[PDB]
Formats: sequence, C-alpha cells, structure tokens
Amino acid sequence: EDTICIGYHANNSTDTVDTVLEKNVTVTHSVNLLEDSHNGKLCLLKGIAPLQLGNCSVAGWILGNPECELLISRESWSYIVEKPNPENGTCYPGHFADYEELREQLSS
Amino acid sequence: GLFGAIAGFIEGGWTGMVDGWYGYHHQNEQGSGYAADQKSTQNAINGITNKVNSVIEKMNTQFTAVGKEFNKLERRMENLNKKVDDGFIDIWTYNAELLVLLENERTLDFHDSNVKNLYEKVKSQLKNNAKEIGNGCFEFYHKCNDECMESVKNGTYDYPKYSEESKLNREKI
Amino acid sequence: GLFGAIAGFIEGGWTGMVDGWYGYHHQNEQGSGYAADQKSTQNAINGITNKVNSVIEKMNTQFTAVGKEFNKLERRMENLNKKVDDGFIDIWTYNAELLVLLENERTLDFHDSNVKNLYEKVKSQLKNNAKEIGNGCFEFYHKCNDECMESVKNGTYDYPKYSEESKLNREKI
Amino acid sequence: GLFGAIAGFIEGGWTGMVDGWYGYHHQNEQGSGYAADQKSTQNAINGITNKVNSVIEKMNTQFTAVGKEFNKLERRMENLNKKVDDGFIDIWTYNAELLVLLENERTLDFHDSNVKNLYEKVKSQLKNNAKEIGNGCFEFYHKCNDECMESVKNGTYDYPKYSEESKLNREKI
Amino acid sequence: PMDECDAKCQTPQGAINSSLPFQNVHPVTIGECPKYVRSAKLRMVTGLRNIPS
Ligand SMILES: *[C@@H]1O[C@H](CO)[C@@H](O[C@@H]2O[C@H](CO)[C@@H](O)[C@H](O)[C@H]2NC(C)=O)[C@H](O)[C@H]1NC(C)=O
Ligand SMILES: *[C@@H]1O[C@H](CO)[C@@H](O)[C@H](O)[C@H]1NC(C)=O
Ligand SMILES: *[C@@H]1O[C@H](CO)[C@@H](O)[C@H](O)[C@H]1NC(C)=O
Ligand SMILES: *[C@@H]1O[C@H](CO)[C@@H](O)[C@H](O)[C@H]1NC(C)=O
Ligand SMILES: *[C@@H]1O[C@H](CO)[C@@H](O)[C@H](O)[C@H]1NC(C)=O
Ligand SMILES: *[C@@H]1O[C@H](CO)[C@@H](O)[C@H](O)[C@H]1NC(C)=O
Ligand SMILES: *[C@@H]1O[C@H](CO)[C@@H](O)[C@H](O)[C@H]1NC(C)=O
Repeated sequence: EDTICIGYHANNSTDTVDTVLEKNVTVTHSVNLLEDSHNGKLCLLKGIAPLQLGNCSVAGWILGNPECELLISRESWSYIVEKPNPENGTCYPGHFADYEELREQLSS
Repeated sequence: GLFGAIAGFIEGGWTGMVDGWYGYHHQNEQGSGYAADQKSTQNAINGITNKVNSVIEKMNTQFTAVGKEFNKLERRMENLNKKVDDGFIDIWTYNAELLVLLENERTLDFHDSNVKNLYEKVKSQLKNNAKEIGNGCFEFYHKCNDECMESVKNGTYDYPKYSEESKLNREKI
Repeated sequence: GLFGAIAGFIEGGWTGMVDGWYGYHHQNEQGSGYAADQKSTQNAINGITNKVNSVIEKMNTQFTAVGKEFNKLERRMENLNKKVDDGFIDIWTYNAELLVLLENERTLDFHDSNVKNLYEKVKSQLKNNAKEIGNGCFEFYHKCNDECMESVKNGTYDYPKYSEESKLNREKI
Repeated sequence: GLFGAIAGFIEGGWTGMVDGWYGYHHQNEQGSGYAADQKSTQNAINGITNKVNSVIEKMNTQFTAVGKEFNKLERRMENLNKKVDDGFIDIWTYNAELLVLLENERTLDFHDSNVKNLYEKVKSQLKNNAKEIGNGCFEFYHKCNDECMESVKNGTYDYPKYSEESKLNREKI
Repeated sequence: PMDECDAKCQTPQGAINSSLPFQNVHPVTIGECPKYVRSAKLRMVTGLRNIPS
C-alpha cells in the first residue's frame, strides 16, 4: 500500500573536515575557507607596477650605481622587489647607518 | 542525530535526489519518487549565506605592509617583533580553528534541527490518521495520490478527508 | 522554532500579556485570559543575569593610558605600534562580534528550548485525557475551571479526576 | 534538561551504578538492577577525547623566553612591552575563559541530547505495546525477563512478541 | 620571476588571491591581503554528511 517518507541529500562526494566530536568527517558539499596556494609569480597591484632592483642593493639603487639602472621614470610604484642577498652593495665600502629607518620611510 | 535522526532513527543518506538538500520520498500506486523541499531548504541556505558573509566580512584587511628588518644591535626589537607577530599569528590561528570546529558543529545541528522540525510537521497533520513505521517513514491506513503528496508538502491535508478510512483500516489492527 | 515551535508549529507571538515572557492562555466558560509562567520565566531570566554578568565581568579594564607619539626617526616603532594596536583592536572586534552573534543564537535556542520543554510538561499530564489541536493548544474532552487552570500550571492535575469524562466524550470521535 | 530531561522530566541522578555514565534500570520478578549503556557512553567519551585533544593540541608552545628589562631612558619600550604583554595575557585569558564556559555548556547539551535520543530509541520499539509512566520510566502491559532486557538494550525487541498481551492488558484500561 | 599579471596582494612565494580571509602560506604580505596562520587547512561545511548503503 502507499507510503510517505522523508528524504535528504547524499552524493558521491568524499571531502572531509575536522570536527569537535569526530575527525576526517565526510560531507556532501564543503567550502575551503583557506587560500593555501600562490601563483608563483610577481604580479603587480591594481595596474600599479612595482619597483625591481634585479641584482642591486638599495644602496646601489638610491645612490646612483651605474650598473644599477637609475630609472627616474619610476615615479611611484606598488611595492619594492629585492633578493635576500643583494649583489651590488657599495663599490667603495662604508657604514650606512639607519638602513632600517630609511627602508621603513621608503616602505611606501 | 544530535536531536535524534541522522545516525539516529535514520541511518544514512540518499543519492537519488540532487535538486535540494531536503525533501520527501513519495510512494503510491502511480509509482515512487523523490522530491525536494525548496521552502525550508532555501530558508536554511539563506541562513548559510548570511553566516558566511558574517564570517568573511567581519575581517577588515588593511592596505598592509608586514615585514621589517633590523641589524644585530636591535635584538630587543627583533625578539620583540618576533614575539609580537607570533603572538598575533597564533591568536588568529587558535580563534579561527575553534571557529571552524564550532561553526561546523552548529551547522550540523542546524540541519538536524530542521529535519526534526519537518518530521514533526509531517506528524502534526497525520497523527491518528496514519502511523509511524520503522524509521524515516509513515504508512497510511488510507491512499494518497500526487495531489495529496503536494498538498501534504505545503502544509495542507484536510484532516477529515481520510479520517474515516483510517478509522476503519486501523481497526483490523 | 529551531526545536519546532516559534515560526515552527507556532506562527507568531502575542501582545495581550506583559507580566512575563512565558505563560498560558486559559479558555473556559467563565471567560478567557492570559497568565504568565513566572517560575520558568524567572529561572531563565536568572540565567540571562548570570550570562550578562559573565560577559561584562570577564573583562579587566586597567587604569589605562592608550596613546603614544613619535618623531619621524622612530618609524619602526610607529608602524609597529600601529600594527600592534590595529591587531589588538581587530581581535577584540572579531571575537566580540562573533560572540554577540553566537550568544544571541544560543539565547533564541534557550527560549525555544524552554517553551518546548513546557509544551511537553503540559502534554505529560493530559495525554489521553485531552487532545492536541491545531497548533499551540490542547482541547479537553472534559471541562476545566480556574482551579484546574492554576493546578495545571504548577505541575498538578489529578489524572483520574476527568479520566472518565474524556473516556466517554472521546468515544463519539 | 535543556532538551527536556535532566532537571526536566527527570529530577535527579543516581549513585547506584558506576560502570558507565548512562544505562538503564531493569525491574522484573527476578529482581531489580542497574546496567550501563557502554555503546553510546563509549561513543560520547570518544567525543570528549577528541574534544580535549582538540583543545590542548591547538596551542603551539614555543621554546620561549618571556622576560626583558630596560633602563629608565627606554620608557617608551617599557610601557609598550607592558601594554603588549598585558594585551596578549588578557586576550588569551578572555578567550579561554569564554571557551571553558561555552564548551562546558555544549558538553551538558551533548549529554542531555544523548539521553534524549536514547529515550526516543526506547520509545520507538515499545510504542503502543507499553506505556509512558510518571517520568523516567515505561510500564509494560506484558512481562519481560533478562533476555528481553538485554535485547531491548541493543536495539532489538520483536514487536509482535508481546503485541497481543499488551493488546489485552491495555483493554481493562 | 616577474610578470605583467595583476593582483591585490603579494608575497615572495607568489602573487595572491585576495578573495579569501586566510592563508597558512607565508606571513609576509603587502596589499589588501589575507591573514597568516600556522595550520594545514580550514574548511567550513556547506552541505552535510554523506552515507550511501
Ligand atoms: C646578476 O648577477 C648574475 C650573477 O649570477 C649575473 O649573471 C651573469 O650574466 C652575464 C650575462 O648577462 C654572464 O656573462 C655571466 O657569466 C653571468 N654570471 C653568472 C655568475 O651567472 C647577471 O648578469 C646580473 N644581472 C644584473 C642585471 O646585474
Ligand atoms: C562525483 O560526482 C561529481 C559530479 O558528478 C564529479 O565531478 C566527480 O568527479 C565525481 N567523483 C567520483 C570519484 O566519481
Ligand atoms: C578517519 O579516521 C578514523 C579514525 O579511526 C579511521 O578509522 C578512518 O579510516 C579515517 N578515514 C580516512 C578517510 O582517513
Ligand atoms: C498546496 O498544494 C495544493 C495541491 O497539493 C494546491 O492546490 C495548493 O494551492 C497549494 N497551496 C500553496 C499555498 O502552495
Ligand atoms: C497548585 O495549584 C493548586 C490549585 O490550582 C493549589 O491548591 C496548590 O496549593 C498549588 N501548589 C503549589 C505547590 O503551588
Ligand atoms: C542483542 O541481545 C540479544 C539478547 O538480548 C542477543 O541474542 C543478540 O545476539 C544481541 N545482538 C547484538 C547485535 O548484540
Ligand atoms: C580568486 O579566487 C576566487 C574565489 O576562489 C575565484 O573566483 C577567482 O577566479 C580567483 N582568481 C584567481 C586569479 O585566482
């Protein structure tokens, strides 16, 4: 004879969370809050380009090291790009006090 | 089945239907079929919309610059700024992780709640006219067509429609 | 109506009564009227008292001085102290905002729970002696005076009082 | 008794049994006795295990060195580092205190939920065959031995076993 | 490497989608950014449990 039943959804899915009372807990649908990924690029903000040094230090950039392109046309930019170990420090060495402070002032 | 259904009196889910997260399964002489409850389903999903908007939006992400650097005569400030940043990092980490755990629990309870509510709504029409069976389902001492199905979906039955047929077909049991 | 009542089997609230957040509405030959359930209402409101004391008090507000200032050779410390303070500000902001959302939800569920509990208490006395009707209400197969009302309020009925009158007035139905 | 039982329809707890947090009390001609529900009890306690692991582990405790010190020409950094540390201290304090309150509430609700679920499981077998009584208990219109007890524990009854004995012993009432 | 592509937040390991609130990826950032954690993953449920039989 006739019957009525409740119903709800399942699917083929096997995506999982952690939860208070059980782990790897499977659900139908999920959403990742996280961005665990990076494109592996140096893109630019907004249409505003960044500054690039290539091999140079900030000393070689600001002072006018001839092997560093001065690039006066670079009037403003999005962010500064270095490497960790900048090749071209000062050709005639010398202490450069408050490197920290100058960098922080030239954050932006 | 916090509140008694899902791994409760119900054991498992169904892959037959995909149009909505909730519904009914109708069974009568014309055939069987699954059919989704877009009313309560859409209301709940609107709740999830307001949730996730009310999680994402509650940040304010500044036009930020993180990093700093120091010489080796600034080690006060180095171990500070490390302690500072690691403190903040850990606090966002801890609070957000707990928030994912708790919010997903409350989401499970929200769903469980909604189906339990609907289960009582199904019960409330058909109390003596049709019986609890097994789990998940009710059997009718009378018969029901697709009009009777869609009527019972939207919260309508006409209680005296088959009150007498249940009054007779009960009485062999 | 998380748990099935408020926008559940009940549709809406009532402005007739103001003395307490919960109650009953009595209907008999002497008349109609609303009357509040100060027992469970007062217990719940004591719960809200302990809540709000347990939200406000959990701060410790120091005899504080916020502000600082710097020259332009301290920009490490300026952008630091900005980052520091904005970090703290945002964390209190985020945690407190989530706390208002969650606590108000749990308050709604607390209320919904209490009325559902009381609904089963009303049911537990009058199970076969009087019937579920419609929503929100029970009909008696017998009669009930104001003494019967106030008795049924405080958790007392005398089950065999009108067991037979319901046993007869049922049987036409 | 958030959900209706504990200080709800049930008034209080029992010291007779210690083997598990939940169970039944059986009463028949052979005697009385208490007996624990290790299935749901063990599942719940596994939940508490995953909880407390998911509270403790979520910290990361560095190989840390807290303290600092300063002269009196560093008072910027002194009142800073005081403000810094007191800020962090208060935030961990506030969040953790709220977390103890909330988690213990959700634990109470978890327990209350589980017993309510089990109460409906006890109901689901013995619906018309045996009646609600008082609070906390069901009376049988038929008889039940220790095999019937242990069967009813693990989710088994054989509904037509004593369907007729209840069908007759009801009918004097 | 450096590229003409566009973004709203940036870090040395790469340019970043500013859609979502959080990364676990690297703390240093510039722009309109996520926030860092030390974690493996964070995934809210939309749907619910999946059991066929
Ligand atoms: C940055 O430094 C690298 C060093 O690795 C330079 O590489 C040299 O490139 C030239 C051709 O341009 C070659 O003749 C050399 O043999 C390379 N040397 C090495 C060690 O790879 C690179 O030219 C520098 N770039 C700038 C812009 O200064
Ligand atoms: C599950 O189903 C979805 C939608 O049909 C599909 O995208 C996915 O590849 C399927 N996965 C498996 C393992 O079948
Ligand atoms: C989830 O964890 C439980 C822990 O015992 C284990 O039984 C199960 O196999 C795990 N599943 C997956 C997919 O990791
Ligand atoms: C409910 O369904 C019945 C048929 O099943 C239909 O006639 C009626 O118009 C529907 N009512 C609403 C409010 O949708
Ligand atoms: C309960 O109400 C009845 C009358 O309705 C009254 O006689 C009795 O004293 C009341 N009991 C308590 C404990 O208030
Ligand atoms: C349940 O209990 C009955 C007796 O009470 C026993 O015969 C049966 O094997 C048990 N089943 C399980 C799955 O434990
Ligand atoms: C950024 O993320 C959003 C949401 O995940 C997505 O819609 C968009 O396509 C993504 N864009 C890029 C460039 O990754």
